[PDB]
Amino acid sequence: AKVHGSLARAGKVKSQTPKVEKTEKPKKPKGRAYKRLLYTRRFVNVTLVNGKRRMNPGPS
Amino acid sequence: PRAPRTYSKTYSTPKRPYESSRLDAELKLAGEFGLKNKKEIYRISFQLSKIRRAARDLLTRDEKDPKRLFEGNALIRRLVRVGVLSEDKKKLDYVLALKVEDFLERRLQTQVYKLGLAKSVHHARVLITQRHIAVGKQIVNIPSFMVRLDSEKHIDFAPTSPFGGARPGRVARRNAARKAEASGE
Amino acid sequence: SVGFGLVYNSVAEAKKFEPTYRLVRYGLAEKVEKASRQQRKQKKNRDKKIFGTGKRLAKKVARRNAD
Amino acid sequence: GKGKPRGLNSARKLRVHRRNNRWAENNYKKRLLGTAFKSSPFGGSSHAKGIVLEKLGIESKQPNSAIRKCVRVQLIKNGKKVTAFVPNDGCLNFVDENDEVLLAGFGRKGKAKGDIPGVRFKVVKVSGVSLLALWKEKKEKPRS
RNA sequence: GGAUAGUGGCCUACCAUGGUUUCAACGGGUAACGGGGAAUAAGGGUUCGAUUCCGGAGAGGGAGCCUGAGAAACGGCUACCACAUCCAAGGAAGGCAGCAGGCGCGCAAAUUACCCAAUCCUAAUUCAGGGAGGUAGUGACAAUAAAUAACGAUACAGGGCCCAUUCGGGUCUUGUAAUUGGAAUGAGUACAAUGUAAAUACCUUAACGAGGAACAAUUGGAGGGCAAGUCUGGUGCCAGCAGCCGCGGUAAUUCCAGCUCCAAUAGCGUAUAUUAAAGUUGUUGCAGUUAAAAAGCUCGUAGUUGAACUUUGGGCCCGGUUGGCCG
RNA sequence: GGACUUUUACUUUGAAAAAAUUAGAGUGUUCAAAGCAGGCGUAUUGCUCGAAUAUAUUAGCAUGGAAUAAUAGAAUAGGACG
Ligand SMILES: [Mg+2]
Ligand SMILES: [Mg+2]
Ligand SMILES: [Mg+2]
Ligand SMILES: [Mg+2]
Ligand SMILES: [Mg+2]
Ligand SMILES: [Mg+2]
Ligand SMILES: [Mg+2]
Ligand SMILES: [Mg+2]
Ligand SMILES: [Mg+2]
Ligand SMILES: [Mg+2]
Ligand SMILES: [Mg+2]
Ligand SMILES: [Mg+2]
Ligand SMILES: [Mg+2]
Ligand SMILES: [Mg+2]
Ligand SMILES: [Mg+2]
Ligand SMILES: [Mg+2]
Ligand SMILES: [Mg+2]
Ligand SMILES: [Mg+2]
Ligand SMILES: [Mg+2]
Ligand SMILES: [Mg+2]
Ligand SMILES: [Mg+2]
Ligand SMILES: [Mg+2]
Ligand SMILES: [Mg+2]
Ligand SMILES: [Mg+2]
Ligand SMILES: [Mg+2]
Ligand SMILES: [Mg+2]
Repeated sequence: AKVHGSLARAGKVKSQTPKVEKTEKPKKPKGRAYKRLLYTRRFVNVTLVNGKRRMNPGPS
Repeated sequence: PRAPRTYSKTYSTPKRPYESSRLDAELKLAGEFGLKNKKEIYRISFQLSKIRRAARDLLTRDEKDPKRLFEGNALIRRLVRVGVLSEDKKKLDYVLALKVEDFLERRLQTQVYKLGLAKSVHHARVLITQRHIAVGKQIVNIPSFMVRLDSEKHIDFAPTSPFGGARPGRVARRNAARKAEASGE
Repeated sequence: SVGFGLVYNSVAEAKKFEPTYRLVRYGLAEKVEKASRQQRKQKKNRDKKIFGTGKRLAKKVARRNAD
Repeated sequence: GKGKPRGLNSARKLRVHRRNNRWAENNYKKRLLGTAFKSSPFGGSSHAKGIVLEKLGIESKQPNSAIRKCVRVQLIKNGKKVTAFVPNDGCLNFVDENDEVLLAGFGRKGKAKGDIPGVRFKVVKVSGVSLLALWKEKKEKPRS
């Protein structure tokens, strides 16, 4: 099978994807505190039971 | 040419890495007892894993076997002495049963919380590592200290720090230095 | 604070049974400081290349300074 | 009893016979024939560091269609020539001919990876840096 | 008999024809020092051990030997081979698989520092010597403990719950909050004393030291296996992904990003090896009519295996160790 | 002490046995990995528990067992006893 095909496009898509900088955000707690943030979010106060439960929902 | 400085590790890691039931179950232990890691659960279930093993091994020997008696009673008295094993169930088919939370309920993390003194197990952490809350006059800053059930009466604040008197501490003693300067001379 | 301590049945008893760094710490002995430990080693090795006193060797090199 | 001799004194036959059939195990054979040390581009080593000869676009296998952008490398402890893939969009612009790359395996136990035919390796570092760092931004290719 | 410290084909002389082997001799390979041991946890096993202790071997390669109680010594000598330094060209010197340190090799590994204070060793010897050894430096080899925050108040929203003819908020807090509030602490910095041979750190502890601009956690992943989006933007079988199955040819749940989310977290990814999963090496324990696999057939040596039968039954004594009912 | 004794396999118990490792007891190194310490008064003149135990097999040795499985014995009697 062909071994000498074109190299010209190396890096194509990554070069031409429109830049988006990160957006400055709340600092997340580290270690134990983050686990607490997960506990209260997952169980204590819950959120939504719609049909069962979701974690990374979009528009629903 | 030396003696090898020896060691061993304290934790085992779960076989199946992604199990929704076990990840649900684990986080709930960190939520209740104030853990920072899944490793702190891994550590304990590894301790339990071998205790069950030793108890499994002894239980197969004949009753009133010399070894079964010496090591079986010793394991028991140690689990009583910390307070994991109940005084009635002292004959070790319970040590064969047991479970993880019985060990977790015995942590100085939790016992500083259990009778007052903390109110939110997370506040129990911050106090422990911060050199408040001794046992004797001896300060202990490790949340995992495992209250030994006869040192339980003795968990108060320390002869140092606030809450145990003999100083406010620098944050407060900085604010006392803005009152006698701005409003004073 | 948990230490360890000695008390000697005389003062001149202490000075002879005590380490010579301890008396230094206290002020009951001077620290006579010498050449670096690897400096002395080199001085020994330089001293090995000579046989005899070594002032007798100086004169035969005072003849070298002519020839 | 179908086969295996059950007698109490048949140990010798039992180990001899098992010693024999271990050679049908692919791994036991490979490890005892020393195929690691004998064949194979690496010496049996974890990685190996060669030098880039040419740059190849490799035509991918079906039912894919693509150009896989590898490098021909001559292993420095060997002289054995090896073709190796350059992962992660771009990164062919990160190498150059005569540049000094460090190659690792593909994690198939020999065995070419994807639609990429013949390629048993991948680049890890170039000019002593690591393509990863270069690909993100964390480091810059050295001067020469 | 000679030689040895001494036994012995150790060697010599004379004599004989012996010695080993399918129960695998002999030979070959070993990316082979052996052992105590290490990794893997149903058991049985499989794999590994250069390497902190024991034993053996070596000092660039071979051989030889002086000294000596002890060496076939190498930080002893002599020779040859290979390296290799100085020079006034006549000659002379060298042996780091000691501690560092340099080259080289490579995927792969640290200071040309301090000390005999401890541990012990040697000498003529309490003293001296000791890169043995200890001290510090370099040091995400591995192993241990585990900070990155904690608590009130308030503005609504609740969810409770008594009542509901109907405003509803009121006390028991569930918590999402774009103003708030005073608390705490070592991470650092540092008097001091401790520490130490002298230092350094740790443990102690004056003076300092947290509000989002930190003193700001990472690393991978988010179609399946496999825990977490069918969001938005880009590309358009290209660029890339993808361990395996598979994604990309214009609304991509796999690429390139943004947001959000998952797992593990001072660590996490990749490569290589090995172990479990593997009853895919099967003694425990595999399979062979048609999926891999019964030799065309019988004989047959080694090997493995090999029917049944020979004091069985009865009587008494002795004294032990649990456990019962009482103590 | 004299005079003689068919050979074994298996199994039991025990001795001979390095330490570190491993299994494991005791001890609150503040927890822990560790370590082998330490714990008590009259803390002005000492008192005191420790520093276990287990594995350690194949071979050799020592002891008990006599099932299972081998082996040998008396037929040209060149038998056994005395
Ligand atoms: Mg074959
Ligand atoms: Mg396919
Ligand atoms: Mg080519
Ligand atoms: Mg080479
Ligand atoms: Mg002879
Ligand atoms: Mg070798
Ligand atoms: Mg080996
Ligand atoms: Mg070894
Ligand atoms: Mg071996
Ligand atoms: Mg080697
Ligand atoms: Mg050399
Ligand atoms: Mg030769
Ligand atoms: Mg020599
Ligand atoms: Mg040398
Ligand atoms: Mg020597
Ligand atoms: Mg001349
Ligand atoms: Mg390294
Ligand atoms: Mg802050
Ligand atoms: Mg990320
Ligand atoms: Mg899923
Ligand atoms: Mg679009
Ligand atoms: Mg994406
Ligand atoms: Mg069996
Ligand atoms: Mg099969
Ligand atoms: Mg067939
Ligand atoms: Mg029979």
